[PDB]
Amino acid sequence: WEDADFPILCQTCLGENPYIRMTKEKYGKECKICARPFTVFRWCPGVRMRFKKTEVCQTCSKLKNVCQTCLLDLEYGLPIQVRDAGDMLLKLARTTPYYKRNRPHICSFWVKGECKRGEECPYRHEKPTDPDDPLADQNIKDRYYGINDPVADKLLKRASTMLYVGGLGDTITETDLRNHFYQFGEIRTITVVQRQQCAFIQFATRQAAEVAAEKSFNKLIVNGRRLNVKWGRSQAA
Amino acid sequence: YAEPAHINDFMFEQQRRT
Amino acid sequence: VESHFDLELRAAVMHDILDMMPEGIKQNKARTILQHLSEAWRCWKAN
Amino acid sequence: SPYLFSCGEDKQVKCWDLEYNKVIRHYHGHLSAVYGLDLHPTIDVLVTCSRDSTARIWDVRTKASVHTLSGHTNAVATVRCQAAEPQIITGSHDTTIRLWDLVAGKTRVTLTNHKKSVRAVVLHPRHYTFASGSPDNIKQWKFPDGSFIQNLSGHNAIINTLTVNSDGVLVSGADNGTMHLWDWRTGYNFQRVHAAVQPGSLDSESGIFACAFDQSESRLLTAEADKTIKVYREDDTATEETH
Amino acid sequence: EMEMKNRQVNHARNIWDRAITTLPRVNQFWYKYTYMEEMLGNVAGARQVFERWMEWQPEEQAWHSYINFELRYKEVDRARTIYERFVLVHPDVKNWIKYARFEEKHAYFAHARKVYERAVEFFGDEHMDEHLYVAFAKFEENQKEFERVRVIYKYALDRISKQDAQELFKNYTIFEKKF
Amino acid sequence: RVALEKSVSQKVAAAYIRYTPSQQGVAFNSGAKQRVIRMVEMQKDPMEPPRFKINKKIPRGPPSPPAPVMHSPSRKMTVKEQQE
RNA sequence: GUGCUCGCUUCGGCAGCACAUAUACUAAAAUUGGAACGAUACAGAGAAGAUUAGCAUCCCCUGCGCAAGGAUGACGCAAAUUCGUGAAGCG
RNA sequence: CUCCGAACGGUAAGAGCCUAGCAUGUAGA
Repeated sequence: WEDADFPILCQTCLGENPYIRMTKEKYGKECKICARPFTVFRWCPGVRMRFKKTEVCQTCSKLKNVCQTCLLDLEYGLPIQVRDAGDMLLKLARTTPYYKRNRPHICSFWVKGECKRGEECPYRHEKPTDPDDPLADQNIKDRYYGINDPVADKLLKRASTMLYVGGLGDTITETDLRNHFYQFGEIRTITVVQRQQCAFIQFATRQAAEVAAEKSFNKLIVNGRRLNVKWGRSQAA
Repeated sequence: YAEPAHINDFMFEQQRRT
Repeated sequence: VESHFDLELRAAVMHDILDMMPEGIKQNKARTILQHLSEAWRCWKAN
Repeated sequence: SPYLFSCGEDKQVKCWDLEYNKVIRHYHGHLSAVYGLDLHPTIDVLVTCSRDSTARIWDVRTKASVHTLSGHTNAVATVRCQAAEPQIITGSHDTTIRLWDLVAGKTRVTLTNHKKSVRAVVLHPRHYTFASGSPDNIKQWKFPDGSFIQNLSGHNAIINTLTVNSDGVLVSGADNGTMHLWDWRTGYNFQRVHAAVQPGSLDSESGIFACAFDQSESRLLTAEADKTIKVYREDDTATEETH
Repeated sequence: EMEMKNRQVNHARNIWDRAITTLPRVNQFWYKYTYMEEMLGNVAGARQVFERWMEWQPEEQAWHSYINFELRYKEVDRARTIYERFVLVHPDVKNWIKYARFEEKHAYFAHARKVYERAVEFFGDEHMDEHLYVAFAKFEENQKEFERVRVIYKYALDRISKQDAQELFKNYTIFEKKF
Repeated sequence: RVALEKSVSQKVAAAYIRYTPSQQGVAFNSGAKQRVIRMVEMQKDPMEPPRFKINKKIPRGPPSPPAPVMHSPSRKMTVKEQQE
């Protein structure tokens, strides 16, 4: 009921290898979250990887903006709950996507105690990360819908828990920085130093500059550059 | 953006192994 | 049974009365002309 | 092939062969009655127009539905095929024409004519830019993507079948008994004669519902609604100039 | 009308363009778009919509409305350039006598001579539809007597069996005598 | 004829690749500009039952190109022909 | 791994070269949770009926079915007079 | 004298309680 040509895959789900080998299967395995026949193709993401496959069908994933086998995203890399309830996502995402997803899951013969395959276990010989946290407990359908994620609340509270600015060069100038501070409020004493390519700004009672501390934790992206920010003295040292 | 190809089998697999 | 004859004969009169009859902008209702036709069928049935 | 094909209001397309004079295929699959059927000029397939919502393309010697061309909103009255002329050409009774592609199955291009229900389509006997037939304002078309070449004469009667020969003569049969002949190069009315009724027929009951020329293109044969098949021949006259 | 009654003009124009592209044979939607363009400014989009309506093979009532809208906008060259394809589509007697409309504005002598040569070289070399000769005689009587006696008496090769009309022979004689 | 033969084969059976990841791949797994991968077909053994007996696979959308007819304009014949 | 370099050159080692080029639903599955017209028991087609036939214009089950048999869901929509409004076009 | 038949058209109608042979093999952190 649903054939295609190429999978809508991730960039990490494909693998850390520029040449992989897919294997199309016309009408296999019955899509996880809509129960429809679709075109399953698996591959090997890299050496000693997990032989990843394709779960969520073409219309299933294309409609809801999500990858066919991890349900995170093609545009960002966040879950489908964070990218719906929550912008903040751009500083919340990551480049260089960890290949801790494409690895074999835990050898249950080892967990019981007698993994007979010895060193030849094509599974993975670590200990099972304890059951108690709800990141032992997520499923597919609750993940794929926005309703009830164990991950998305735990990453959504990373989004609200947690001055020497430099990296000026030839893009940042003094008037652009003081007008980007002018929307926050008024100055008391500002300066720009060019031997270290840095700027010093203050505020009446911080606060407004406090959300600048929310704005500039490797996050204030003006003039196409990730600016460098660490703390000032505030101690007359 | 996907498209077909008619690429060298031997060198494809060789670079993969490498 | 005989029902296909009836359905065919009514629909062909429908197609013809769609195409011709009005000849411009008339089409006097619909059921009315079919009713006059049905009464005619009974009239020829009347021997 | 050495066989004939028949279809009608019995919702069955029978391929009556000539080697044994019996039903050899007895194909089925139409949801309602069938209007017409015709075979391709080179391919061994047949396109059948049904009445429910679409036409059917049936493959010979397989009895399987190849492709369903559902592009009309009413019954498909006439359907014409060709080797490379217009591939698939189906005339619909929903006051619109549609010519689909036999490979893809979807509709390719639709017509810019025929407010009256069009029920007469026929192939050309020379080159391209063939014409169609309808009850009011019959026009012409073109094989490459369609183009309104010219309109017909003042034939306001409900036409049922149009037949043209390779000599350039075109004749359209109406349901009122009057058969109006025209030309292919100009389009002038040549005879526009009316057919007489039979002895058992009524006063106004004859209607030309089918017309096809012979293989020699010299003797014409028209089928009327008065239960009589008339054979028309030529006339060796010379004082018949058109004004 | 519901979109034009509100303050939305972009969605109203987008609905009008879709109605004009879907219904090309309709004339009420084109008249409503022309009224909305006359209620709006004099931008080139109204002229483009008028050209798109005229390119869809309209009737003479739309061509006359477009000519009136061009004449009511102080257009001389644009009205004369758009009048070339109007006589080539409908060669009526009312359209041939209205093709020489430049004489009624600036008296357009070279244009009137070209229109007279085009009217004499058009269809009707044997009958002239009994309407071009009276208009040519009126245009010669309003102007000087250059070719007023020639086209009325020596141009009788395009007459129909009586060289004049029944009630227009003595009237033409009195118009040629007392002028 | 080739299209009809393919359609008849489908009715009888019924009744490498180079894709550039130009979506999010910029620095994560650096070096993927063409992503040369091979896509083969799985050899299905001819001793197997069908996957199901019924399904509800939505193939496509029913929205077609509803363009205008552009045949002619609409009018009326006569006042007396309307009553006739 | 096999063979060959009048390889270094003894018969040990080392070097060069040729040939030989990508298995695998890899886990002893880790997990994970449903239904019988069963027996028993009580009871037992209720101790009846004014419409008169009917037949067509959305699914699951039994069945080898292009045999068959099972279970199911419509009225208001109005063809055409008089008057006012907007626009095109004419004298 | 030696030509042998099979199924459907057939077991009701349910009330409260009680017990069973199976089936999928997942993305997640």
